[PDB]
Amino acid sequence: KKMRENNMMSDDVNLAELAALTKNFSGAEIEGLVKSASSFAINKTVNIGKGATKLNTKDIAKLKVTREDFLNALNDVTPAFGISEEDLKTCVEGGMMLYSERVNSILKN
Amino acid sequence: YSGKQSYLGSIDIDISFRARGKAVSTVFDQDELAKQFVRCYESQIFSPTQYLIMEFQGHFFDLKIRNVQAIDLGDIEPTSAVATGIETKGILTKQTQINFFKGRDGLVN
Repeated sequence: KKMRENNMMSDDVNLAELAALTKNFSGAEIEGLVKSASSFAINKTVNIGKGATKLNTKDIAKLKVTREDFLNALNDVTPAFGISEEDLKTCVEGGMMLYSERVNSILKN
Repeated sequence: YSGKQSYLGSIDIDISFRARGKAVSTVFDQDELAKQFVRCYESQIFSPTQYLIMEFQGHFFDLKIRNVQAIDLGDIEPTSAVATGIETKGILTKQTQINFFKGRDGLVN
């Protein structure tokens, strides 16, 4: 809320899409997602470890969390209850090929 | 000696109380400190770890230049890496970015 109303959020992010992507997230992990996205957006300026002094008014006067930051953040926070849909997703890793029509019929059934 | 980097781009100064018993809760303006620094010492050569005694409104402080960045005239961006080595030296200018940090004692507010 404050992020948006202080003109600190890009115009690209679509919250409906994000709400659709986070399937089994509970209430206490969306906060982690926001924190991780903010950390990603912040790390592009300070460059902690490689070299300091890059913090200057120009870089910090246009901070804006984009959509790519959230997608990157989706690789750090992981559900704790949605741990069995991943296994189902790994069982069809070889991919589906419709070598015939009986396959389509059974799927339709 | 330097060839091109003859001016001071960014200078970091650690500020400490010379006398521990003279600690004052007065609010020190960093802009005034920089203005006094430029006003009293102009076109001087300074190197990292060099010490100075500053008299500001009757208060005596020990200043240690923790790091220095040397830049050449005409460099729009400070792409030069900030050097902590005593080899680097520069000439003070009325535009050098002066960053003040707490001294190792950590008493100056």
